[PDB]
Amino acid sequence: FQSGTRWAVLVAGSSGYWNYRHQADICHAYQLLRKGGLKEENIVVFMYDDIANNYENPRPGTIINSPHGKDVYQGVPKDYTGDDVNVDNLFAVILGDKTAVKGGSGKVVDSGPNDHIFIFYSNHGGPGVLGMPTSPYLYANDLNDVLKKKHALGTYKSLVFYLEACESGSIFEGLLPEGLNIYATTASNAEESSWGTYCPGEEPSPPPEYETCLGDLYSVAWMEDSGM
Amino acid sequence: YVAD
Amino acid sequence: LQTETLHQQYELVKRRTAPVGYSYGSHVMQYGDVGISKDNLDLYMGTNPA
Repeated sequence: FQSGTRWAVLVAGSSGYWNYRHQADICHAYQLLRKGGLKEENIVVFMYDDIANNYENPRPGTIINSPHGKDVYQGVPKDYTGDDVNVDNLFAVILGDKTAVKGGSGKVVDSGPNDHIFIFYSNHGGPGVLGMPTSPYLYANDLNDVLKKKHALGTYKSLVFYLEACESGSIFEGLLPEGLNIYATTASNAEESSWGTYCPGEEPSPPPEYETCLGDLYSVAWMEDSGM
Repeated sequence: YVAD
Repeated sequence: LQTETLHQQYELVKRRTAPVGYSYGSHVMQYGDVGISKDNLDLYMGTNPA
């Protein structure tokens, strides 16, 4: 049996009620990983945190990631929220460097060489770029550089990256080398959209008055699969 | 559907 | 009850996300060290004994 520690970094790259789904994706991922036995101290959550009590939310204080889903917001730690959701903090977290963090909980992936790491990002994207709710945006070269650095630190056995965004293939295609012990998958290729799901007017639809999608198809595809 |  | 690998989840996710009837959809990709995908999901996401 695996004797290493399992870590995760969960990142919603957007803000605003219309982007409900990205923070819902991340909260769902948090609950799933906790149910799997990952410890709270090893799961680092980035979310702007403007959804659960958004005035447009039909169910104040809750977030759901499927039409009949349970609340997934309760229990999610507020590691990096609001303007603490930024690239410098994300990189400090991935590299396990508490002294490079600015604002937020200070939780980082201070991992060892026999540990596993799971990173899940959900948001908006375009060719070569991922959204953040603060300046600057998360650029493909910068993200791949920080993964290379982490590999140079040697502080994991293997790392898995799941990525939800438009043109998300562009973030790794021809940029992520073999030999880093990193496996990544993306919702889309480098030239096409990725899609929300559980959207008004579509089947199945969110409850009345949500007027926003509850999740993203690639994201709920893996999370609902892991559940069953 | 909304795109990302 | 069965073991699931990263590769098996990738295939399942790819299938659900793919366009059908040439409407919407997207094409799930994989990158990096694909050999890793033989790993059991439990190595990354744990096990909910359920």
